[PDB]
Amino acid sequence: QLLQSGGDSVQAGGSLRLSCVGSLYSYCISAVSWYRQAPGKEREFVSWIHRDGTTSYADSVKGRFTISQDQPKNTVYLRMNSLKPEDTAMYYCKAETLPKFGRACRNADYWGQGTQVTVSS
Repeated sequence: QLLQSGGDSVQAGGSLRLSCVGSLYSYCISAVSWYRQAPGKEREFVSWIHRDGTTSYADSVKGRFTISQDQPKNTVYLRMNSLKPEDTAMYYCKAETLPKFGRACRNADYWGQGTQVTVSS
C-alpha cells in the first residue's frame, strides 16, 4: 500500500512537496515514479527515481521539479517548485517491485490514491 500527502492550493510561482510513503520493503523496489492526471486529459509521466538514485523527468518539469528518496523512511518526495497553473492535477505515485530482490518481493506495481494540487494564477 502506498499513501500520499502534501496536496494544497497555491499561487503560481509557489512550491509544494508531495510525499509517497510505502508500506513495502524498500529492498523490493526497483523504482518509484510520479504521474499526474488532469480532468479531460490522459495521465502524464512526471518523474522517476531508481533504486540506485538515477532520476528522470518529463520535459514539462525537467530542471523545475526534483524527485528524491529516503529509503529508511520508505518515502519518495516530489519537490514541486516554480509551479504554474498548468501543473494543476491529481498526482499519483507508483512503486514497482521485482521478485529478484527477495522472497517476499512480487512482480507488481503499487499505486497511491491521488493527491490534488491546484495552482492559481
